[PDB]
Amino acid sequence: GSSGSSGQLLTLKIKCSNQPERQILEKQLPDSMTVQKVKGLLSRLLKVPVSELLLSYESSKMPGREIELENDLQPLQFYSVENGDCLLVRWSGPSSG
Repeated sequence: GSSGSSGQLLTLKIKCSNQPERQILEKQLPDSMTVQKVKGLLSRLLKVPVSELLLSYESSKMPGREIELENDLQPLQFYSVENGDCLLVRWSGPSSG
């Protein structure tokens, strides 16, 4: 790709919230990337629609607490997400409301 200076790539770990058994992987993405893109990238992987793809990162400073990213147009840096953090991919099937 480009790999320019603008925006740096963070190193986090992806782990399905509903599928704990599923081994953990590591993906490097530019803090600039919009939560939306991250969801669309995995959408084709887990065959899940970016809509049902609820991304939630765990802030080290505040353990035992996850932040459900509702805004997609917002980058990763917007949620104070820095290398080392943990990525949680959660999705629901049967709608309710």
